[PDB]
Amino acid sequence: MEPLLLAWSYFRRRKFQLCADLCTQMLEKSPYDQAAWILKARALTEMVYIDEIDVDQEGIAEMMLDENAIAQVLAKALFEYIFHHENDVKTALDLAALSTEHSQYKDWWWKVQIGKCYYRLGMYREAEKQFKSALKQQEMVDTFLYLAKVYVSLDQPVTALNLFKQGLDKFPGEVTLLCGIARIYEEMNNMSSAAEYYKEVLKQDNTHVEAIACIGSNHFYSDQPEIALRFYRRLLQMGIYNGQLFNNLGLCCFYAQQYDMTLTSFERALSLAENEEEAADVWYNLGHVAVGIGDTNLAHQCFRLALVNNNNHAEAYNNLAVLEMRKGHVEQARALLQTASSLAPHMYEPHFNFATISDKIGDLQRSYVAAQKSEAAFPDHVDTQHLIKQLRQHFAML
Amino acid sequence: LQEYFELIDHHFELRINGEKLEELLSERAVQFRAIQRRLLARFKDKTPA
Amino acid sequence: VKSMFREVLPKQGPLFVEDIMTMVLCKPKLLPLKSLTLEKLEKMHQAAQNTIRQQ
Repeated sequence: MEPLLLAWSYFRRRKFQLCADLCTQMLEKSPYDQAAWILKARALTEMVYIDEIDVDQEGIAEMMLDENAIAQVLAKALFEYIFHHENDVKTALDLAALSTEHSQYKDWWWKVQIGKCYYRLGMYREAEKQFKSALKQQEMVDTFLYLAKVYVSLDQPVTALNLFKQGLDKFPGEVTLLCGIARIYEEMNNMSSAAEYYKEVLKQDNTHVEAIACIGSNHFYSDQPEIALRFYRRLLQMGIYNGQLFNNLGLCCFYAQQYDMTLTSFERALSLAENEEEAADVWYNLGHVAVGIGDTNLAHQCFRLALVNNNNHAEAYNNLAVLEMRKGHVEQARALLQTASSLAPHMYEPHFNFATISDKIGDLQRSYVAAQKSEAAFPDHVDTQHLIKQLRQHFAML
Repeated sequence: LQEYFELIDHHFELRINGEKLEELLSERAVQFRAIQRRLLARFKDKTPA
Repeated sequence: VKSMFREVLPKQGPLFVEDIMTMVLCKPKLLPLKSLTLEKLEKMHQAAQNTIRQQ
């Protein structure tokens, strides 16, 4: 029959919305057809289907979004599957447990799926005993991304290492394993041993997008702003065309001293920006350009427009009120750093900068608790340790 | 101003009793969130729970 | 006699003689590139507002 074939042939070329209506057009022709019932099911599944976490691949982060280069460096089986886009985990778990007792082996898929249901809720240990048994029978790449996903959320960075060197020698040269191992090294900031693995996901597989930025960002910091451009002009030629990339392409050409593409790339980045909170960050990076040419009147209204397009931009409140202290507005500056700190209770830069305004005045009590948090949020700073010992001589005696 | 000073006190003591009935509910809500997390760590459809 | 072109540069610079305690700025940030799941999940959720804007 031509309707049943055209329904199945629409699923093969994944014309999904043209498939579900034509399949349910066959639904009233029968009391129950098992083939159309699962096809109406499975074409409705793949409309939206995401598996992993929001894995948004940064280039400039260490802890709670901090910057860098001033710190350092049967047929019911798919009927089960309709519950997994609806995320009703417990209801699916009954017929999952019903069917695995119906056939109590030869189903590693049902073994790893029930463990995925347990991780979807929060049953950590019950998942951790579940799909380990499936790995002892079957060699599958996603199961290594299942054992070594729950263990990192269980916070054991050495138990992630053994799986990422076990399956790497049964699936040699595999790509997404070699990206999973260099992603936990950036969590502990082990970039001595992270960026060698990201030189392997670029050795073979020379177009993986999320390991092109995370090398082309770790060269823009630590003073290779020309090599970091080469990783970003190549990422343009794949043809992704975001607004975030014309920001990063604008910054690398300026610091590499290439003054042609340095600023047209920002005007294309001001346009085609999605949210109103997003065009703030392109105005903010434009401010660091404007400090570089020396124009402060220009620079004063670049952070301001970043601030009126988005309040609670904590990196701009600090950055605007260094330009104020250059002019003389002390009480104006000391309130912006006062509210830059309360928006970012990390990120040492307002805390230390409070304790060189409030030290020149003479208030050595608030200028201690200021330069207290500029030690706890970033130790091994130089000019904090030349300031606490400057204050602790005043506190003992004359 | 003397009779005014009586009303500012028992309002403030009612604020003090307002500051006394609040901390007992919070830790028992911390007890209430701990018992939910004890449930969801345990609530599953098999034997040992 | 072709050209002089002698513009003698000083060959010396203003060396520092002490450090000064100064105020430093926040450093410029490179924006992250969102993944193809985050690009899909935002696009789906952005259309989820317009279908509830009419209903």
